[PDB]
Amino acid sequence: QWPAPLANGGKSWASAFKKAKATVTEMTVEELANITSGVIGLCSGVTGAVTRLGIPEFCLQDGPIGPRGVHGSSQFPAGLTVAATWDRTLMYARARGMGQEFHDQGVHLALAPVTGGPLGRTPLNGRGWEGTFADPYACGEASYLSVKGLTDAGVATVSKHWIAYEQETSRNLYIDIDGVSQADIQLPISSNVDDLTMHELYMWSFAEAVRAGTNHIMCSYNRINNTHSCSNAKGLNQLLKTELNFQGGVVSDWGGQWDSVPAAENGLDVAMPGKGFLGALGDFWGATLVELINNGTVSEDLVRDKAVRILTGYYYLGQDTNPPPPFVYNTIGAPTLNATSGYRNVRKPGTAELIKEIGSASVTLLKNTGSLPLKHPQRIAVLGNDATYNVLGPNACGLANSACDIDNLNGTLTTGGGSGSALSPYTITPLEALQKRAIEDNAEIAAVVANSNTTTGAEDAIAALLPDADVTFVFLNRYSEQGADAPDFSLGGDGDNLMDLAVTYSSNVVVVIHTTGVVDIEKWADNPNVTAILVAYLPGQEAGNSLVPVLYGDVAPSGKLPWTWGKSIDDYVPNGVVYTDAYSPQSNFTEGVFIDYRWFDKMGITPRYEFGFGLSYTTFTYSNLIVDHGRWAKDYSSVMETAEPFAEWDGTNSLYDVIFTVFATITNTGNLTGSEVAQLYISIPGDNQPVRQLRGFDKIKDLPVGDSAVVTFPIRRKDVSSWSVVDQLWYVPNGDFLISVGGSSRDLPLNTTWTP
Amino acid sequence: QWPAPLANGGKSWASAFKKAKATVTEMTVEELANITSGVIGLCSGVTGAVTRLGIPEFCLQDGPIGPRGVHGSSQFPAGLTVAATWDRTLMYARARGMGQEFHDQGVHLALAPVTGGPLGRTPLNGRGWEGTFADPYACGEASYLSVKGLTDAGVATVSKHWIAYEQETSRNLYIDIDGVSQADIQLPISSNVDDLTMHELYMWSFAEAVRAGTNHIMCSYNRINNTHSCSNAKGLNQLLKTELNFQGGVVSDWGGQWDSVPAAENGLDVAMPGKGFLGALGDFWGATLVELINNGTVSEDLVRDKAVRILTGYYYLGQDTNPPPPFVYNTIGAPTLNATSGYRNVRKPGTAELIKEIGSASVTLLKNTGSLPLKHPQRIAVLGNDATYNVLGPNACGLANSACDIDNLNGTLTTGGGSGSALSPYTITPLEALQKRAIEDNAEIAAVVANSNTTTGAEDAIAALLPDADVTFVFLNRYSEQGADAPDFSLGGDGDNLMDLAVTYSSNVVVVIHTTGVVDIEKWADNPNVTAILVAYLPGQEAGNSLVPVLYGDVAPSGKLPWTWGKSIDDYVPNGVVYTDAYSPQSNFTEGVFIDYRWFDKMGITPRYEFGFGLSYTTFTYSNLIVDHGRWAKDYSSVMETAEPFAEWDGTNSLYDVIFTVFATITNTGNLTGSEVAQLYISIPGDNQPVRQLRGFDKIKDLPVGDSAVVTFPIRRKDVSSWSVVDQLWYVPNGDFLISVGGSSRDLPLNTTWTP
Ligand SMILES: *[C@@H]1O[C@H](CO)[C@@H](O[C@@H]2O[C@H](CO)[C@@H](O[C@@H]3O[C@H](CO[C@H]4O[C@H](CO)[C@@H](O)[C@H](O[C@H]5O[C@H](CO)[C@@H](O)[C@H](O)[C@@H]5O)[C@@H]4O)[C@@H](O)[C@H](O[C@H]4O[C@H](CO)[C@@H](O)[C@H](O)[C@@H]4O[C@H]4O[C@H](CO)[C@@H](O)[C@H](O)[C@@H]4O)[C@@H]3O)[C@H](O)[C@H]2NC(C)=O)[C@H](O)[C@H]1NC(C)=O
Ligand SMILES: *[C@@H]1O[C@H](CO)[C@@H](O[C@@H]2O[C@H](CO)[C@@H](O[C@@H]3O[C@H](CO[C@H]4O[C@H](CO)[C@@H](O)[C@H](O[C@H]5O[C@H](CO)[C@@H](O)[C@H](O)[C@@H]5O)[C@@H]4O)[C@@H](O)[C@H](O[C@H]4O[C@H](CO)[C@@H](O)[C@H](O)[C@@H]4O[C@H]4O[C@H](CO)[C@@H](O)[C@H](O)[C@@H]4O)[C@@H]3O)[C@H](O)[C@H]2NC(C)=O)[C@H](O)[C@H]1NC(C)=O
Ligand SMILES: CC(=O)O[C@@]12CO[C@@H]1C[C@H](O)[C@@]1(C)C(=O)[C@H](O)C3=C(C)[C@@H](OC(=O)[C@H](O)[C@@H](NC(=O)c4ccccc4)c4ccccc4)C[C@@](O)([C@@H](OC(=O)c4ccccc4)[C@H]21)C3(C)C
Ligand SMILES: CC(=O)O[C@@]12CO[C@@H]1C[C@H](O)[C@@]1(C)C(=O)[C@H](O)C3=C(C)[C@@H](OC(=O)[C@H](O)[C@@H](NC(=O)c4ccccc4)c4ccccc4)C[C@@](O)([C@@H](OC(=O)c4ccccc4)[C@H]21)C3(C)C
Ligand SMILES: *[C@@H]1O[C@H](CO)[C@@H](O[C@@H]2O[C@H](CO)[C@@H](O[C@@H]3O[C@H](CO[C@H]4O[C@H](CO)[C@@H](O)[C@H](O)[C@@H]4O)[C@@H](O)[C@H](O)[C@@H]3O)[C@H](O)[C@H]2NC(C)=O)[C@H](O)[C@H]1NC(C)=O
Ligand SMILES: *[C@@H]1O[C@H](CO)[C@@H](O[C@@H]2O[C@H](CO)[C@@H](O[C@@H]3O[C@H](CO[C@H]4O[C@H](CO)[C@@H](O)[C@H](O)[C@@H]4O)[C@@H](O)[C@H](O)[C@@H]3O)[C@H](O)[C@H]2NC(C)=O)[C@H](O)[C@H]1NC(C)=O
Ligand SMILES: *[C@@H]1O[C@H](CO)[C@@H](O[C@@H]2O[C@H](CO)[C@@H](O[C@H]3O[C@H](CO)[C@@H](O)[C@H](O)[C@@H]3O)[C@H](O)[C@H]2NC(C)=O)[C@H](O)[C@H]1NC(C)=O
Ligand SMILES: *[C@@H]1O[C@H](CO)[C@@H](O[C@@H]2O[C@H](CO)[C@@H](O[C@H]3O[C@H](CO)[C@@H](O)[C@H](O)[C@@H]3O)[C@H](O)[C@H]2NC(C)=O)[C@H](O)[C@H]1NC(C)=O
Ligand SMILES: *[C@@H]1O[C@H](CO)[C@@H](O)[C@H](O)[C@H]1NC(C)=O
Ligand SMILES: *[C@@H]1O[C@H](CO)[C@@H](O)[C@H](O)[C@H]1NC(C)=O
Ligand SMILES: *[C@@H]1O[C@H](CO)[C@@H](O)[C@H](O)[C@H]1NC(C)=O
Ligand SMILES: O[C@@H]1[C@@H](O)[C@H](O)OC[C@H]1O
Ligand SMILES: O[C@@H]1[C@@H](O)[C@H](O)OC[C@H]1O
Repeated sequence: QWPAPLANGGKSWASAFKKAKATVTEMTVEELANITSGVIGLCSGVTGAVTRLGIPEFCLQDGPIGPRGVHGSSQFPAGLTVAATWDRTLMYARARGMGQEFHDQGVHLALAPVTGGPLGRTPLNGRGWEGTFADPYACGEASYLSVKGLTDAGVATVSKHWIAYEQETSRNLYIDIDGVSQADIQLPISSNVDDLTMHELYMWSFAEAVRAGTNHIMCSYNRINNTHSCSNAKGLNQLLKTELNFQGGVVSDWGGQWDSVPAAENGLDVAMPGKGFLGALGDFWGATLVELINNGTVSEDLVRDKAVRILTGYYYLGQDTNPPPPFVYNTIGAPTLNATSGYRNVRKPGTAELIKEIGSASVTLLKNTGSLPLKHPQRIAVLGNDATYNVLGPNACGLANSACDIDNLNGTLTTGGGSGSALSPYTITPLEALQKRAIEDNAEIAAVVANSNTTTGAEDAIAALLPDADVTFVFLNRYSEQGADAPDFSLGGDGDNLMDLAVTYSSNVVVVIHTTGVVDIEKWADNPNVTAILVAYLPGQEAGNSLVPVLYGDVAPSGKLPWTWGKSIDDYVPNGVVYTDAYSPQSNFTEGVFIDYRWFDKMGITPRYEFGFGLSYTTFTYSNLIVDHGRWAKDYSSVMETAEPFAEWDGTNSLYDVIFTVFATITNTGNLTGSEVAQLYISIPGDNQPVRQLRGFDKIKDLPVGDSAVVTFPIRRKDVSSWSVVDQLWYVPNGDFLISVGGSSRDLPLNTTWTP
Repeated sequence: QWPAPLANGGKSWASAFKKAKATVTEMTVEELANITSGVIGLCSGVTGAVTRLGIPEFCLQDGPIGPRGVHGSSQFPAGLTVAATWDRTLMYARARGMGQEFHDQGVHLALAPVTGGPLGRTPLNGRGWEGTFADPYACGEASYLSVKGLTDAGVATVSKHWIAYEQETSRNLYIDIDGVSQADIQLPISSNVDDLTMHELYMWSFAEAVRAGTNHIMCSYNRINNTHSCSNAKGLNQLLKTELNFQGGVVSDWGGQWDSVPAAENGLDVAMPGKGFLGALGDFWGATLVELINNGTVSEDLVRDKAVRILTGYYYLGQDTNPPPPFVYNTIGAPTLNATSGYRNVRKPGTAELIKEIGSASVTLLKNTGSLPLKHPQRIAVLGNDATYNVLGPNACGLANSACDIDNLNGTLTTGGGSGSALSPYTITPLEALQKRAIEDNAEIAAVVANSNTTTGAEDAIAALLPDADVTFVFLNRYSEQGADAPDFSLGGDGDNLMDLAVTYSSNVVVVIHTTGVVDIEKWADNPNVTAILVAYLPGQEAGNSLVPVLYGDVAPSGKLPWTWGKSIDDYVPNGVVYTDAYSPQSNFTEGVFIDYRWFDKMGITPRYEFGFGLSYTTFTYSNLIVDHGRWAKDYSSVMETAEPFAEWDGTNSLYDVIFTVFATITNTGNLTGSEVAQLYISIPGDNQPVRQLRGFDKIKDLPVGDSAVVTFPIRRKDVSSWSVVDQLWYVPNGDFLISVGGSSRDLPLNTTWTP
C-alpha cells in the first residue's frame, strides 16, 4: 500500500488548518463518525453536525451550472457552452455568479465544477457537456477559473470526478434497493490507464483545480485497474494526496463507496450520501465506523485526519464567522424525503446579462455561404420544437431535468439531463427573440413547432409555409444525460425529418443546434440549401436573446469548437463506450494520451470541423511570431501548491514557472468588426508524441476593420514537459519543439522552432 | 310584385350617378351582362371588365376584419371585440385602418361590414362574432361608423347580410358540384318575419348603413317567407330600394342566387361569384342574361339600372382618377385557381398600436374578488394552448382559418373561422406578454400549454406546478365558424378539464376567455378559487400585449358585454337554431323584437352577466339626470337619405332629427382612475313593447378619483318611434316614456319620464 499523508494546510489554508486541528482534537469517536458520513436533509448531501462543539451540518449541493432543484435562482449556461467562448473573464464571472447563488441559497459545498472527469475520450459521453474542453490544457485553465470563481464567493468546491471517469455506461454506482444489489450484477467499469496517460492526460486539470484551491474532490464511480476509485490507494493517497499535495477532503460520489475499511485506509474522507436516499446507496460508515475504531480495525488518528480535511474548508471560507443562511428547498423529493419547501429569490441584477453574454460569446458558426448576417428579411419561417417552450413548462422534467416522457416536446435545449441541471425561472425562446426582431422590421414570422412526423397537418403546414419564406430557421436538438451514453450521433426527436423537409422546400435554410455534443449532420451539411449552420450548445435561460443579435449582425460570432466534430463515430478513439454483461467490465485506454484531436491528427483523419474551429463575419491574418525567451517569471499567484516531482527542481523553482512567452499579431483583413480566438500549439519532441498540443489561447475583442492587436501566450515549465515513467518525474525533453499559432487546430499560418 | 325603382344618385352620389348613367348609356348588351356577373380572378369576386369603355374588372374581397388571404397586412380585431369597447372613435379608426389596407392591396369593394345579419337572435350563431352588438341601436351606430371608415379610405363597401340571416345551419347556398345539387337536397332556411319585427329589429342597422353611404349590400342565403332573399321583391325592391331609398347595388352572396329571371326582376344587381369557383355556386347570368334580354324576357333598361348602381360607387370613390394598385395575391387557392402570388406590405406605422388599443379597451372583467389588478407576483403559472402559438403556425389553418384538424392546438383565438378571418403577420401571445412583465419583476413563470387530457405528463405537470404559484392564469377558448352553428355553450378543446384541474390545485385562478361568443362557465364561475374572470373576445394580432397591462393595472378594464350571458342556453329565445331534414325548413320569428336582453327582461330571466355589464378597478356613481327638450337639431350630416315614412313628415323634417338630449353625471367614487361606459335605455309605451331599449351610450376616458364628468345622449325622432303596421309608417306614440341611465342594462340608478 501507499500510506495516507497527513494534512498540514499547505499554502493558503495554514491558519484554517490550525483551527481545524484544534476542533478535531476535541472530538469524540461518535463525533468523528458523524462529520464524515451523510445524514438526512434538504441537500444533495448533508454532513452530520458536531452539536457539542457548535459545528453545524454542511449542505453539499449539485451542480456545475448552479444549485439544482431550487426556485429563486438562474439557469446558467453549461460548462461546454462557456468552454466554447474561449474567454477566461467569462469562465471566471460565470463561476463567481454561480457561487453567489450557491452561497445565498445556503450551500456550504458546491458539487462543482467538473474538472476533467469526464474529460472527453468519447464524444458519446452522456455527461460530457458538464465539463469544458476535450483537451487537458484548456480544461485545466477553465477548471482553475471555475474553482476560483466559486471559492471567491464563499462556497467550498468539490471538484469532480477523480479520475478516468470516461463513460456513464456500466458506471454501476453501489446500490442495494428492494433486494437487488448492484454488487451481485456487475462491477463498475474499470479504466486501465497507463502511468504516462494518467499524468499527461487525466491528472492535468485536477492539478489546476488543486492549484486554484479546490477544497475537496469527489471520487468517481469507475474502477481504475480493477480497484474502485474511492478506495484506490494509488489514486487518492499517492497521486492525489502525495504528488498533487492535496490538502482537502475526498468525497465519495453518491454510491461511489463499495466498502468500509479499504475506503478509510486508501484515502476516502467523506461518505455520501450516508443515511440520505433511504441508505440505498450504501451506508458503510456512520455507526459502523464507530465500531471499526473502538474495536481497533481502523486507526482513530487516520479518521481525525478526515475530519481535519473537511473542517479546513469550513474555516478557510469563514463559514463560521459568516454562516450561510438556511437552505430552504426540498431538493431530494417526495416520497424519498417528505418535507416542505420555503422560498427565496437570489437572482441579482447583472446575472441575466452575464448569461446572455456567454451565449453571444459561445455560439459557433460552422458554415456561412453568405446568408449571414441577416439584413432585414420580410418573411421568416421557423421550424422545430427547440424554437419554443417545453409544452409542459420549462421545469416539467423535474428536479434533474430527466423525467418527461421519451417523446415529450421539451422545447429549447437550455441544459442537459441529470444532477448537473438546474431549474429555470423562464426560457427566452429563439422564436420570441426572432419575432421581436421581425416586428421591428415590419416583417412576418411563422413557426411550425409541432412534431413534424406525428402531428396531423405539420408536414403540409411545412410544405405550404417554406417556399415563400426569405429565410427558414431550423432549430434542432440532442438531449443527453447522466447515467447513459448516447447510442450514436443522431439528432434528438424529429430532427432528421425536419431537415429533410426543410431543404425540399427552402433554398435558404439556417440551422441552429442546441446540444450536449456532436451530432450527425452528414446528410445535409453539404446541401447548398443549408446556407448557414451554427452550434449554440446549452445557453441556459437566455437562449433566444443571446442568439438573435449574432444572427442579425449586431455582434459577430466568435465561438469556436471545444472538441472535434468528426464525420462519423468510427473516426474517433475506438472502444469509446464498452458495452458488456461481463461481471468485471474492462476499458483499456490503449489510445494513451491520444484523445479527440490528438487522435485525428495522429491517424491523419480529417474531421468535418476541427478542434478550435469557428467562423466570424470577418477574416483575420496572422503575422510576426515572436518567442521571447527573456520573458520568464516566478509563480506567485496560486492558492495551493502541488508536490509534482520535476528534473530541474532546486527548492526555489516550480513546474508552473513561466519560462518564456509567445507573441503574435492579428489583423482584421475583412469588412466587419469581429473578435478572434488565437490558439497556440506545441509539438513536444519524443517517441509516440502528439503531432501538436494546445498550450495557449487568447481572445481579442471587437477588432475594428484593418486594425491589429497582439496576442500573448505565457508558456510554463509544465507546458513543455513530459512525464518520465522510469524516473517518476516531469522533465523538459531535449530536442526541437515546434510552436504553432493561428485560428484553429488546423489553420496555423505561423510557426517557429524553440530548443531549451 | 313591387316594381324596381330607378337609381338617381340621392344625396352625395349625384355627380357620380350622372357619370355612371353616361357610361352605361354607351354599353352594349354583352357589356351589361359582363359587369353584372363574376369572372375568374385573384379576389373573392371579380366583375367583368367593359374593355371598350376603359372600365376595368373590380376586385371584391373579404372580409370584415380586413382583406382576407393576403400577406403583408395586419389582423384586426373582430367586430364583436370592437363592439365590446363601446367607443365610437375606435369603431371608426378600426374601419379606416382596415380600409387603408383594403385600398393599398387593390380591393375596389370590401365584403364588409357585417351590419345586422346575423344580428344575434341566437347566441350559438357560428358567425355572430363578425357583427357587433345583439341590439339594433348599438349595432346601428357601429355599422354607421364602420361603413364611414371604409369609404373614407377609398374602398367601396358591401354591407351584409340582408336580411334576417340568423343561423348558419341549413343556410344552403346554391351549389352544384360533382352531380349533387343543393336544390335536390334542401332549400335554405326560411325566416318568417312579421312586418313590425322586420322594421323595428332587423332593418335598423341596415338603415344606418344606407345613411352612412354603403355603396352596396349583399343579399343573404336564407329565405324570407319562403322566398330567397336575393330574389325577394318585397325585400329588395320595396324595403331596401324604396323605403330605405338605397341607391347602390345588391350583390348576391356566393351561391345566394337560385334563379335567372326572378333575380333580375326582384332587385338583384350583381351575380357573384359568376365563373369563379369553377361555376359551382350557380352561374345564372353572364351569357344566359345576354340571351334573356335579346329574346325579350328581361328588360334591357332594368339591366342598365344594375350597371348604373355598380358604377356609381366606382365614380363616387374616384377609382377612375385614383385607381387602386393591382391586387397581387391568389386568395382563391389551388387547385380551384392555379395562379401565383406576388408580394406587398401595406402595414403602416400606427396600425399595430391601434389594434392593441382596441384590445385594451374591450377586454371585459366579469368577476374580480380582489386578485386584480396584479401587484408584483413572484411565481406565476399559466395553463392552456390559448396562451401560446398555434403549433403549426399562426396561419396554418389556411385561407379561411378553418382547415386545421378538429384536435389541433390552435393557440390563442385571435379571430373566428371562415370568410371573415384574415392572415396574421405574427401573434403576440398571452404567455410572451406575461413573461416580459414577470422578467421586469424578477419573477418566475411557467406555462403548461399541451393538451391536459391527451398528452402524457400534462396533468401531473399541472398538479406539481400550481400549488406553489402566487397566481394561476388559465386561458380558455371557443372557436366557431361560418357554415355551422355551435352545438351548445361548451368551451373548445380541453377547456373543461383545464378548469377542473386549476381549481383543485390553486386558490388564485384568473380566467381569460378568447371566444366568438358566450360559453358555459357554470361549473366554476362561483368557485371562490376562480378569483377573477375576463372575456377578451377576438383581439387580432396584439392579443397578449393588449391584455397584460389591464391585468397588471396599467389601465383599468373598461369593456362591457355586447350581448347577454345567460346561465343556460334554455334562457334565450326558443328555436334559435332549427335543425330539420324537411326539404323546406322553417324558422318562425315568434319572439318578434324580443331578442337577447329584450327576451331576458320580458320573461324575467336573470342572466349570469347582463347586456352592457363590465367591471372596472373603480366604481362610478350616477347623478343629476337632465332631459333637455330645448336641445334639438336638423340632421345635416348623413351621406345618404332614406325615404322611411313617418307621421310627423312635412318636407323639411327627418326621422333622424334630434328632438331632445339627455345629460347625466358620473363621479368616480372608488380608489383608482378608470373609464366608464354610460348607457341610456328608453321604455317606449305600447302593447307588447320591450321593458327597455338601448338608445344611448357614452364613454368617459380615464376619470380621476373623485372627479365628475357629464355624459350626453342625443335622442332622434326614430329612437322614440314605433312602426305602424296598419299605416306603414313610423310614429311617436303618445304616452309616458321611461328614460333610464346607468352602467348596465340592469344597473340603472337614474330614471325620469318624458311625454311628447
Ligand atoms: C494502473 O496500472 C498501470 C499498469 O501498469 C500502472 O502503471 C505503472 O505505474 C507505475 C508507477 O506506480 C510504473 O512504475 C515505474 O516503473 C518504472 C519502470 O518502467 C519501465 O519498466 C516497466 C516494467 O518492466 C514498464 O512497464 C515501463 O514501460 C512503460 O513506460 C515506457 C517508458 O515510457 C514505455 O515505453 C512503455 O511502452 C510503457 O508505457 C518501463 O519500461 C520504474 O523505473 C519506476 O521506478 C521508480 O519509481 C518507484 C517510485 O514509485 C521507486 O520505488 C523505484 O525505486 C524507482 O524510483 C527511484 O528511481 C528513479 C530513477 O530511476 C528516481 O528518479 C526516483 O526518485 C527513485 O529513487 C516505477 O516503478 C509502471 O512502469 C507503470 N506502467 C505503465 C505501463 O505505465 C498505473 O500506475 C496503475 N494506476 C493505478 C491508479 O493503479
Ligand atoms: C313576411 O310575411 C309577413 C307575413 O304576414 C309580412 O307582413 C305583413 O306585411 C304587410 C306589409 O307588406 C302588412 O300589410 C299591412 O296590413 C295592414 C293591416 O294590418 C292589420 O291586418 C292584417 C291582416 O288582417 C293583420 O295581419 C295585422 O296584424 C299584425 O299587426 C298588428 C298591429 O300591430 C298586430 O296587433 C298583430 O298581432 C299582427 O302583428 C293588422 O291587424 C294594412 O292596413 C296595411 O294597409 C296599407 O298599406 C298598404 C301599403 O303596402 C296599402 O296598399 C294599403 O292601401 C294601406 O295603405 C294605405 O293606408 C294607410 C292608412 O291606413 C296609409 O298610411 C297609407 O299611406 C296608404 O294610403 C298593409 O296592407 C301585414 O299586416 C303584415 N303582417 C304581419 C303579421 O306583420 C311580411 O311583410 C313578409 N315580408 C316579406 C319580406 O315578404
Ligand atoms: C442511483 C442514483 O444515481 O440515485 C441518485 C440519488 O443519489 C444518486 C445521485 C444522482 O445524481 C441522483 C441524485 C440524480 O440526481 C440523478 O439525476 C438521477 C438518476 C441518474 C437516477 O438513477 C437511476 O435511474 C438508477 O439507475 C435507477 N436504478 C435502479 O433502478 C437499480 C436498482 C437496483 C440495482 C441497480 C439499479 C434508480 C431509479 C430510481 C430510484 C433509484 C434508482 C435516480 C435519481 O432519482 C436519483 O435517485 C434517487 O433520488 C433515489 C435513489 C435511491 C433511493 C431513493 C431515491 C439520483 C435521478 C434524479 C433521476
Ligand atoms: C360552399 C362555399 O361557401 O364555397 C365558398 C367558395 O365561395 C364560397 C363562399 C365562402 O366564403 C368560401 C369562399 C369560404 O371562404 C368559406 O370559409 C369556406 C367554406 C364555408 C367551405 O364551404 C363548405 O365546406 C361547403 O359546405 C362544402 N359543400 C359540400 O361539400 C357540398 C357539396 C354538394 C352539395 C352540398 C354541399 C364544400 C367544401 C369544399 C368545396 C366546396 C364545397 C368551402 C370553402 O372552401 C370555400 O369554397 C371554395 O373555395 C370552392 C367552392 C366550390 C368549388 C371549388 C371551391 C367557400 C371554404 C374556404 C372552406
Ligand atoms: C425530452 O426530455 C426527456 C427527459 O426529461 C427525454 O426522455 C429520455 O430520453 C432518453 C433517450 O434520449 C431515454 O434514455 C434511454 O431510455 C431507455 C431506458 O428505458 C426503459 O427501458 C427498460 C424498460 O424495460 C429499463 O431498463 C429502464 O429502466 C427504462 O424503464 C434506453 O433506451 C436507454 O438505455 C436510455 O436510458 C430516457 O429513458 C428518457 N426518459 C424517460 C423518463 O422516458 C426525451 O427524449 C426528450 N425529448 C426529446 C425529443 O429528446
Ligand atoms: C382548431 O381550429 C380548427 C379549424 O381550423 C378546428 O376544427 C374544426 O372544428 C369544428 C368544430 O368546432 C368542426 O366543425 C364540425 O365538424 C363536423 C363535420 O365533420 C365531418 O363530418 C362528416 C363526415 O362523415 C361530413 O358531413 C363533413 O363534411 C365533415 O367531413 C360536425 O361535427 C359539425 O357539423 C361541424 O361542421 C370542423 O369540422 C373542424 N374542422 C376540421 C377541418 O376538422 C378545431 O376544432 C380547433 N381546435 C380547437 C381545440 O378548437
Ligand atoms: C450527529 O448529527 C446529528 C444530525 O445532524 C445531530 O443532530 C441534530 O442536531 C441539530 C443541532 O446540531 C438539531 O437542530 C435543531 O434542533 C433544536 C430543536 O430540537 C433547535 O433548537 C436548534 O435551533 C437546531 O436548529 C437537529 O434536530 C438534530 N437532528 C437529528 C436528526 O437528530 C447530532 O446531534 C450529532 N451527534 C453528535 C454526537 O454531535
Ligand atoms: C368582359 O370581361 C372580360 C374579363 O374581364 C374581359 O377581358 C379581359 O380584358 C382585360 C382588359 O379589359 C384583359 O387584361 C389585360 O390584357 C392585355 C394583354 O392581353 C394587356 O395588354 C392589358 O394590360 C390588360 O391588363 C384580359 O386579358 C381579358 N381577360 C380575359 C379572361 O379574357 C372582356 O374584354 C370583357 N368583354 C367585353 C365585351 O368587354
Ligand atoms: C470490528 O467491527 C466490525 C464491524 O462491526 C466487525 O465486522 C469486526 O469483526 C470487528 N472486529 C472484531 C475483532 O471484533
Ligand atoms: C433546394 O430547394 C429547392 C426549393 O427551394 C428544391 O427544389 C431543391 O430540390 C432543393 N435542393 C436540394 C439539394 O435539396
Ligand atoms: C381550492 O383550492 C384548494 C387548493 O389551493 C383546494 O384544496 C380546494 O379543494 C379548492 N376549492 C374548490 C372549491 O375547488
Ligand atoms: O453530484 C453528484 C454527481 O456528480 C454524481 O455523479 O451523482 C451523484 C450526484 O449527486
Ligand atoms: O363574403 C362572403 C360571405 O359573407 C358569404 O357568407 O360567403 C361568401 C363570402 O365570400
